[PDB]
Amino acid sequence: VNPTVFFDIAVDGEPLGRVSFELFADKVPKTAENFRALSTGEKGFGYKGSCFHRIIPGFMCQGGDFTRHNGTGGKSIYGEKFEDENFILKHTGPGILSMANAGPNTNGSQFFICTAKTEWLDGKHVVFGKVKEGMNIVEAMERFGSRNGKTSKKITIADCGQLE
Repeated sequence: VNPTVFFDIAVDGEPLGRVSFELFADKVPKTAENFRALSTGEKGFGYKGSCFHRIIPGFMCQGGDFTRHNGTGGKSIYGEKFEDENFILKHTGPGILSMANAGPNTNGSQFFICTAKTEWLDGKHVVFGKVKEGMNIVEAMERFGSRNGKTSKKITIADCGQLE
């Protein structure tokens, strides 16, 4: 019943590969549905064509700012930022998919993919999914990050949508 979504990643416009995610709608339905709808584009806006603007090797890849492309933008499907749904799921290791935010109850569209265990984020960011296939593609993306997060090549979501 949990939905599956995919990203087709490109690097300076050249195809890299596909990452797919299980979204934990059984656990965090409002948060999963936001990410699912933004990935299909069915509200008229979403992730297609956006970039991963902040990548820190050994930590995480952050994206989802489809508005301002730099970490200052993005919006949810709900017409305003929305609440932290629950913190049932924890940041256990690589592949965890979690919401970026600007403090309590400020979820929009920005998310990150962990490339390590990041337990110090438990209770601050809502975990809502995990990489299902293509963790190797996230590992390839990670190599274009840097210590302060600036990417050395443009990492883009060339296409995205819902599988199955």
